[PDB]
Amino acid sequence: GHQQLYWSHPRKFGQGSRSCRVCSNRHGLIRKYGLNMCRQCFRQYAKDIGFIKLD
Amino acid sequence: HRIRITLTSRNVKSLEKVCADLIRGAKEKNLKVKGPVRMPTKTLRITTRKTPCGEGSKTWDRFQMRIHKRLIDLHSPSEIVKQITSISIEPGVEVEVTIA
Amino acid sequence: MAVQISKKRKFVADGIFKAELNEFLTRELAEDGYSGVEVRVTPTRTEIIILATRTQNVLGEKGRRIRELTAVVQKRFGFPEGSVELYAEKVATRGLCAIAQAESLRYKLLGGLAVRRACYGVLRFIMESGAKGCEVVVSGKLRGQRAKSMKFVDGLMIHSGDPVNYYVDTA
Amino acid sequence: MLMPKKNRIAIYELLFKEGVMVAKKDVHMPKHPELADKNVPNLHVMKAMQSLKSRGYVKEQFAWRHFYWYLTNEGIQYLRDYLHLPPEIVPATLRR
Amino acid sequence: KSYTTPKKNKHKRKKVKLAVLKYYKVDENGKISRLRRECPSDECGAGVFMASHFDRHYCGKCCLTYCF
RNA sequence: CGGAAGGGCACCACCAGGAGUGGAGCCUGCGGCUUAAUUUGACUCAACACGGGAAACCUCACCCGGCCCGGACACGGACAGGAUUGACAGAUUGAUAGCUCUUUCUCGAUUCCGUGGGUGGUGGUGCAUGGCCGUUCUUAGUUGGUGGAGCGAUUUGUCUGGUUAAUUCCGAUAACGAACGAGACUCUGGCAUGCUAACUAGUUACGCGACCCCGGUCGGCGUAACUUCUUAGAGGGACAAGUGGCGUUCAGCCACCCGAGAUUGAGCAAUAACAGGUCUGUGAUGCCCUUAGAUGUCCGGGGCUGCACGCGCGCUACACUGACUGGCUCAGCGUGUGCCUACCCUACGCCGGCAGGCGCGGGUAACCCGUUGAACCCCAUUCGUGAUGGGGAUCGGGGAUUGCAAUUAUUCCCCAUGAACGAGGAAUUCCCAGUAAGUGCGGGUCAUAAGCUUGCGUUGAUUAAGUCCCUGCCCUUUGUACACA
Repeated sequence: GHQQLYWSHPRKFGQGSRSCRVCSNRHGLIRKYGLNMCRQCFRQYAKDIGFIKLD
Repeated sequence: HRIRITLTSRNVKSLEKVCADLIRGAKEKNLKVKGPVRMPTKTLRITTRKTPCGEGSKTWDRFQMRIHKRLIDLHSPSEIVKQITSISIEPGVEVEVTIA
Repeated sequence: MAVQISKKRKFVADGIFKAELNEFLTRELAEDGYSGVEVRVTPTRTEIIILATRTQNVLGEKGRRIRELTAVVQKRFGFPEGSVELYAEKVATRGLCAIAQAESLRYKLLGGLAVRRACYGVLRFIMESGAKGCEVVVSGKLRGQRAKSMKFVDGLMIHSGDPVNYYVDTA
Repeated sequence: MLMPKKNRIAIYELLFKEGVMVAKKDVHMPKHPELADKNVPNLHVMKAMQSLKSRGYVKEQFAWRHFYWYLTNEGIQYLRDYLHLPPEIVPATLRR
Repeated sequence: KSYTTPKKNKHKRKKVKLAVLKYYKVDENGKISRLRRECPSDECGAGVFMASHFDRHYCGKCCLTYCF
């Protein structure tokens, strides 16, 4: 049918499973410490999540 | 009776004011107090490129979170601990109390 | 707890929790003077207070909108029923809050007022509110296709060093 | 738009007892995080309350991944005609 | 835009006027004749009918193949 | 702006040098070529291991194909005597996609057929823009009010001189009072047997155990004191402070005693400007384009890596200061079980040369890895100047891991093949103190994963304490037929 070819691709690994949680892009993702958000959106919210550019 | 209280806070002086406040609260009830053990901190290094695109000079960020943890040991049952720990607490400090 | 993540992930997840709420109330309560949120962490009780300029305009129809805002946090973040509560509190000297004045300048521009005349009307209010100086810049295209940048600045206002993180507020 | 009638009369009932409900913006999701009891596919429900907006009974808000459907005062009377519920019962945000 | 290969049409669904009339044969006595079979499936006891294909019988929606 | 002059400054400049590149192989990106597609942005500093871009699918924006509406809404019919959905079969097919040809069952006002219309777009437009970043500009520069001058554009303040990294001050003065910036400020480093504290950190003593001839060692075992070694908190400490000189003896400068420091490093960073880059980061977006046979969604395969050539950043060598084989012996940054998430780091005990396979546990982390048994270093053989046991490119055969899937070899292990390269021309890059250079270890991208990048740690120097010669930068004077300069 049509249901067998819509989401039949395995997406439990790789870079296609993960995307940004704001922009939903597949580049520049910060998977470190489980942010699961790109580097670009990391900047304008860096004070909001809490990083401070101290040194 | 051997109760552990965990003091984690992002601000340095928010953790430092409450780590001595529990000393002041517990010394009024005059029981066995261990000193606050200063354990080494964890810092969060994130280095990303500043340019949203890939054009221009190569410059990098230094985004940091230092997190501090303080452990104070108490020799008391949980009745005394549950009274003081509800007094003068601020959301910058996350307090974890272990009865064992 | 159930999954019992590390303290490295504990404070990281708290920041994203704060950041997603901050994006949310800016997109929903800006028309009624949203000025920030603050979490009050307590066992089994999660008090978050919406610091707002117009406390009358955010409660709405007999506190219906605040009750609407409670149910949003209940469902998206998966908090237990009755675990999180919301309050609206007044913000002192709201003229000194840049994010409160940014939406004030945003709505004057959107209301049809002139670009220049909207800019002066804020600025003598904030010195009336007791400010030592301010910097107001409106970018974009003005009076044609070509883009022009405005800069109408008065008073003491610094840029460099450590004190900029707490002596100024930027929106 | 043929997701069958077994799947409809629950979500207006779901939209009644709480005036606002959440949804992860993700087409490829068999279930709901909030409604994990019923099958209730996510992609069909995305087309459910936007059709509520299409006549103008619901509002919209977004938080990075999430559709937020605030019911308007027109939406209560639509729920009273569609579900034939009494006018005495009110949503949980209308009760204090 | 222009295309060389002709397109594919839509499948014509067989709309049957009074489609239930062929399942039963009315009798002048107090009985009803069911020429078609009764499916033993759990979801449908005896009311849902099944296809009378050119080659062999089959029950449509339940996806259960039966052969003689 | 000057191939005009006078001052001051800089290893993105020189001096004196170091390591290099360009010379050889390989990796990666660009140009060109080719292809159905080899998607595209970016072209001196300010493009070319750059879009965090280490592309099997996805990413993918490209191509060959194949499906779907996920066209909501408002309006005309069509419609319960049914508007309309899916379905196992035979061929179709890539898929057992009812996707289509035959052929009926099935859902039930949701629907489908047309018009507006909206949605979607990694479609175009950064010379329309928002926002962000970079550069001018790491230099010390920039601006108001009052007053003075000129009809005026403008100018004085913002300076003749001295001093400084500095528009840093002193001092003069139709300028005075001021403002941003520099400085100041934040983090780190270093010195305090002074204070607080430690059974997730150790030290010292007691008592044993093991061994050797009272004593010595043990990450072997339990106790009491302590913070010297472990940690982070409050304070202190350094100020040209003291001395000898130079200097208006003011600003300040050099040397010396004493002292852990008599210039640690990074962050922030002013006005104005580019029509610098980003619409392919966005549920940031104006305008233009498509929208049902879609430039929208999804699936199969390929490609972005393609190869007569050139260029850029890099790794490995050209050996004896060394290659090899053994033995010895030392680090710190960190990180580790995931909302979706299906995927963690590892001790120990077996199997196999190894890649790796199997069992049990610990660690959500000062607890387990871990006392992080790292390279480097040190000691002892072989080789013997041989394109040689240098070198490891190319290539054959076999064995393992992750993944649904590795062929265009994803990686790892074994045997074998053993090329160029004998210190690299014109030319060019970076750097003066734990610095360069050598060397390894963490993090990112990672299911499989470092020739890149980001930090950490080890060994550890030669040269120089000056200059405008070149490249440039900041003031003053001068001249201009330049003012997109």
